[PDB]
Amino acid sequence: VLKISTRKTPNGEGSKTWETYEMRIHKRYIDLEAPVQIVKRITQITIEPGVDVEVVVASN
Amino acid sequence: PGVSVRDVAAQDFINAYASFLQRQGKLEVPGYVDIVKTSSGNEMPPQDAEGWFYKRAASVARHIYMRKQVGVGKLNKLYGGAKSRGVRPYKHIDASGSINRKVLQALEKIGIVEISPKGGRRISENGQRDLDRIAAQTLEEDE
Amino acid sequence: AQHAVILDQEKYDRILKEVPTYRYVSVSVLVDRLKIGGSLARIALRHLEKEGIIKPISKHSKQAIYTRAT
Amino acid sequence: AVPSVQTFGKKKSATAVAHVKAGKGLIKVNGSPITLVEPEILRFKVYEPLLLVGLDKFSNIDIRVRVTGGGHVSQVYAIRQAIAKGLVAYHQKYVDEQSKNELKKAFTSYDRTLLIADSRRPEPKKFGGKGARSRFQKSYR
Amino acid sequence: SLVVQEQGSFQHILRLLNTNVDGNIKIVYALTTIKGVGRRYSNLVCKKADVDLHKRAGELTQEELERIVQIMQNPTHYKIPAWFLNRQNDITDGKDYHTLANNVESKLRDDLERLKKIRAHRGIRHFWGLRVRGQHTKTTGRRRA
Amino acid sequence: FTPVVLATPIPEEVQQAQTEIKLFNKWSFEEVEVKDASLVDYVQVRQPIFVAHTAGRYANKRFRKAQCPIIERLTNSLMMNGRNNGKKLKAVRIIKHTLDIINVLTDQNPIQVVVDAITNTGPREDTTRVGGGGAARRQAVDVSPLRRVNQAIALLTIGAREAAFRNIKTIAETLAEELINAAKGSSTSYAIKKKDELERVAKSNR
Amino acid sequence: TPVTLAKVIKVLGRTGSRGGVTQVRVEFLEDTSRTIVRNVKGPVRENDILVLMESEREARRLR
Amino acid sequence: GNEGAIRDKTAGRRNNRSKDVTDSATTKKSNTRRATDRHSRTGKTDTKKKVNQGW
Amino acid sequence: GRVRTKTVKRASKALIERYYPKLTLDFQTNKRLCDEIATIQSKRLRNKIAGYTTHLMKRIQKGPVRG
Amino acid sequence: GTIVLYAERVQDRGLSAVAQAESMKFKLLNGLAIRRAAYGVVRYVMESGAKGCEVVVSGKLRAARAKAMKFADGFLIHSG
RNA sequence: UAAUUGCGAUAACGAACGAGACCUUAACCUACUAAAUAGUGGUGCUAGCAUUUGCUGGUUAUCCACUUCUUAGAGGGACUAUCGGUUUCAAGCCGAUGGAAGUUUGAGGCAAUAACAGGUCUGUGAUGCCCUUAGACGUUCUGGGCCGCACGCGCGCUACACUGACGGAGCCAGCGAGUCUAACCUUGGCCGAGAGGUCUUGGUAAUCUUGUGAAACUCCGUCGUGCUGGGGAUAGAGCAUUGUAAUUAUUGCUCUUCAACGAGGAAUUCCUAGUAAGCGCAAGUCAUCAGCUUGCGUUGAUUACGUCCCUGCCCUUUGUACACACC
Ligand SMILES: [Mg+2]
Ligand SMILES: [Mg+2]
Ligand SMILES: [Mg+2]
Ligand SMILES: [Mg+2]
Ligand SMILES: [Mg+2]
Ligand SMILES: [Mg+2]
Ligand SMILES: [Mg+2]
Ligand SMILES: [Mg+2]
Ligand SMILES: [Mg+2]
Ligand SMILES: [Mg+2]
Ligand SMILES: [Mg+2]
Ligand SMILES: [Mg+2]
Ligand SMILES: [Mg+2]
Ligand SMILES: [Mg+2]
Ligand SMILES: [Mg+2]
Ligand SMILES: [Mg+2]
Ligand SMILES: [Mg+2]
Ligand SMILES: [Mg+2]
Ligand SMILES: [Mg+2]
Ligand SMILES: [Mg+2]
Repeated sequence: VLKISTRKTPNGEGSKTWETYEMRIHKRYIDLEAPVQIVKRITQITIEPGVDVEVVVASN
Repeated sequence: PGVSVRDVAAQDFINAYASFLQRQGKLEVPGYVDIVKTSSGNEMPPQDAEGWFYKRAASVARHIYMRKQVGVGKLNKLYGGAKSRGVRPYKHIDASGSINRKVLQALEKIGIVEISPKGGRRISENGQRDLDRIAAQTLEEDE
Repeated sequence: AQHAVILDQEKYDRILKEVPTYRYVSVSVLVDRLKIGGSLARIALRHLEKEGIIKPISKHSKQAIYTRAT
Repeated sequence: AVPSVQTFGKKKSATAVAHVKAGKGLIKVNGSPITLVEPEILRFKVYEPLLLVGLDKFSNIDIRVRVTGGGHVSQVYAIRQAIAKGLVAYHQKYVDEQSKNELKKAFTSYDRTLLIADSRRPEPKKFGGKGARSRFQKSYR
Repeated sequence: SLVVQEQGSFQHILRLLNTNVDGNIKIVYALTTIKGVGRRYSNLVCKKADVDLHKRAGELTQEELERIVQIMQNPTHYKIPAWFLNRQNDITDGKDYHTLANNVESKLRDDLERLKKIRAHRGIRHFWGLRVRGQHTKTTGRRRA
Repeated sequence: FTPVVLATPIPEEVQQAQTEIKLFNKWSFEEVEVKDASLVDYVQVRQPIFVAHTAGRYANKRFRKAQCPIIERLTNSLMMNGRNNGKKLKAVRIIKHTLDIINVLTDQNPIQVVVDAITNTGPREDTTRVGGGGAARRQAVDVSPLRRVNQAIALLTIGAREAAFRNIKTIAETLAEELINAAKGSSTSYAIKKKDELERVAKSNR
Repeated sequence: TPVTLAKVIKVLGRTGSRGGVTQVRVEFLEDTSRTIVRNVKGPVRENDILVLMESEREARRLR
Repeated sequence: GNEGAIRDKTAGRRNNRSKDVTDSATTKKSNTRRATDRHSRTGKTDTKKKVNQGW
Repeated sequence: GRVRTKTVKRASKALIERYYPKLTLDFQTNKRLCDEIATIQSKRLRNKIAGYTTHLMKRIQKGPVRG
Repeated sequence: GTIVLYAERVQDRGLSAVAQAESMKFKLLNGLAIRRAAYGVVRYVMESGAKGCEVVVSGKLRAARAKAMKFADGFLIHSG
């Protein structure tokens, strides 16, 4: 959870009110043992605006 | 029965092992000891004067016996308390790396510790040995 | 500076003859008998325990407690 | 394997995990006798369930506990908890209901929340003070 | 540690390094009434002079007392480091001193004067009776002088 | 009592006094009775305890404060004046010492002596400021049992604290001292004096 | 000195402009069958026992 | 320069310390105008046509 | 204070009006009823409601309730 | 080539805050009587079948002293 | 009732905004779906102590199984439930039991209509008008200044010690944050009294720093009521770090110097439970500088659970020649 805590006021007068915004980052990972074809088939599709997909290979 | 050091209270053990290293003679004490302070977060030297370097060795041993590996950096943090910044608020402060790095070096020469891979210092096999023996000694003082 | 700080022979003797009838003995008690500063009072405690008069019922630092032997 | 149950306890953010398997009556915390466990002035807090329910009872079992989190009092109230919960879990699956229920009766009738974790939890601070309720000093003029 | 006895050996109050020292005080701290010897300096000096710290200032054999000074006024020969010392790198002979007793007064004097004499702002600042380590002088320090 | 031994072993005096009676640091809860009617209800004693620590939820309701074991109320009250807020381990120990000390003097369940000094120092009646037109006299009142216990706990522990301040007697002795003298009010105790004076003035305006 | 014990049999409410004071009707135990209304200083519920330092004198309001 | 600065008597703490303090040092907020906040100074005025022509 | 808003008290009325057979002195089953027989957007609001349609039912069994 | 733009009409601009604010802008900047401007915005939004809608105009129009208005219609909620 | 929250009375009946609902976080799941970036038991390989099987560890894969502890998806759970007391036996309030939980469950987010000549043109390439515009009020470069000290006022930090200071020893959190076209978070090894230095190293992170071994705290000692070893202002002399730059001393270390302060007049602030208070930490700022803040966890009370006395506000009634509304 990314907090940002700012005074509400552009200037300085007033009782000092504070207001924290937050951005929630959800991360996930699924391990697959598969041939070459399905990997590409399954990564070009299943795309989605707002979801970040990353595919690493290898045991290291 | 059969024994560990974990079977023995900290002060009983460490003061027992302290006396031991003392009662022994085999050591390697720096020599700046007696003029030195143990942390800049401190105010006076140790009051044990002659000795105390045995207390930390015995303590340092036991700490490393109790776990995988530990470096000077960890023990500098372990050992250092709050420093009065005079009129400014207390901050935690790390202790002295010289005391500890030389405690680690001395214990190794005496073969109670060894330069573990991954980093730091692991208890030695011959440390497991002797420590479990004096722990066994101290439980016996209450037979 | 108001005296309690050394051992003036009569003192030692006072400490051996007077500690009976002490149902309670501790640092603060030894000081309160117009003598001994906390330091040599603490030394006295260990040494009156060398044998008799005082029985160790309490443990530790900050607080001692003793009773007449029986 | 033998008969074995694992249980836990919490107080503030301490969480004490027990493993109560069938054995010859040991009681160890992290890796030391339950007779050590200092903060010391509290030691009888963790002996407590043992004496509450009869110092025998443990002859058929082994108990190990590992606490992480919380602090030097939190961890005591957590470990005693998981200990007594572990005793009642074991009878629950292995001994018998009366035995178990007798055991809950003992703990509760005494209780310092031995079987039941305390919901008390830190309240969030809010701007305008160093605490949750406390407020910064003001002046008017 | 022990119950001791002693005859009339120890004397209350003893004089050394040109100043007076209370006898019925632990010798480490008893020494500190001397200017230029703080707790650390005293502690180490006694250790070096092979004296029993457990002792009062009053006990101390005159030979011990003689040693305790000797080291105080030549800390470098008796292997006290130098970072331990209140006047490394003089500024004239550039040696390393530890200035003691009635003498720290003259050196504070000397140093204050060297600044003023050379007209350096710090010195001017001293001559004016102001704060010189650059602290804010609006609100703080108003009784004083 | 039949000793029982298992793998990692429990000490005899621990096995002993425990499984048998459920008594204090090692002091009897049995006997120990409240010599003043009332106060029974607002002085605990039974169910008995090992030490005066407890994750107790005595706050969230008006009177349940009373169900707290009186000894632990006594200790709770030791831990104040800013520098010592929290610090129950500090406090608990002081009590353990105090009770030991008290026992040395004049025998008696030391926990009973505590009971006595409480009962003995709570103002039977008191005073409150009543308007009555600027110049406000002092209308007398009888005071609650609860307020009688509270006040007595506070009175005791405060006098001990100040007596303890700036002097060689340790905090545990002054506490014990106050208690002892207050167990049968010897007017040389800070608490009694105030109790006696508080009832002096209440009486003086009825 | 005579003591005089009276058990609180009813809670009447608060008086005293501040409001710290509580009116209450009590009943003696040593010879019951007679009741008096008193003003308490601390917190109070039913069945508690006031040590009336003197026995015959009740109040009403408080300013 | 600096030479003047140390030489200048009539300077440093001692000389101030021995001077009485102005009373402006212990004054007030001064405020000046605040209970005239609502009484517009501009002398001007909108008019009902121009406001109606706008809103 | 636990005084129930009108939305809750109103919905109980409406339910007890037209499903009095079914509905019982028991909240737990009154709960389940409210799902099958009414649409409510939050578990909390439904619980709130069913707990009070229960209350109203419990005292109906002992004389009428106006409304 | 590694970046690509596509236009898209919007399904009824009538339910779009941003579209309708920009309408007021273009309404007023084109010389429309404030009330005419805001109502037409309100009534066209409603006519696109909104549940409700509200227009505030704040600032100075022709008179020196600044003012404000609320032009609302239909149903709105304001919290949670 | 926290609430124009409801009951009830009733020329009203039935509704909508705001309140509530809703949302976020903290609490409960041995029920669900799982996990070598979390962890348990077993098994090997293995060290120590005992030896009678035991006890305590090592081994980012030597294999097998599991999901209690951790993580976060989907559900479930509480509705002041059951019982009782009280009450116009109405809304409700009170106690007892059960319960993870029964003070709006605890703490927040959001929040109608309306008012103020509240503050902000010094956040904005938001802006009207006025001013200025080449000897500039544009801009940039060098240097100084915002820190200047008879003194008044406010938020604070550290303290007046023995529930303590000091010295050894025990030794436990939670919220966080970190380096690409860069030099951020730093374990480990050496050197150094320290501050720090140096050689390497892991980490774009549940993977490494980090179990952030934090501080109060706990234990054993020294000191022993003495402005003392409480207190650490002021000042001298030296060593280093950030930076192009440290003088008016950025900060860090070391020795020395060792002030006021002995609980604070009139006054005045804040607060009801994991709260007050004590205690430290991460984050913001940040090249370097926290005695500040935003949060976090640790230790953990006393006393109310009431009222209208003070003070502040709200509501009725009532007066008005006010309506630009007592400025
Ligand atoms: Mg530490
Ligand atoms: Mg330490
Ligand atoms: Mg000196
Ligand atoms: Mg300053
Ligand atoms: Mg402090
Ligand atoms: Mg709404
Ligand atoms: Mg809301
Ligand atoms: Mg699970
Ligand atoms: Mg209950
Ligand atoms: Mg204005
Ligand atoms: Mg602006
Ligand atoms: Mg400024
Ligand atoms: Mg402020
Ligand atoms: Mg300490
Ligand atoms: Mg060097
Ligand atoms: Mg790399
Ligand atoms: Mg001093
Ligand atoms: Mg100091
Ligand atoms: Mg910072
Ligand atoms: Mg700031």
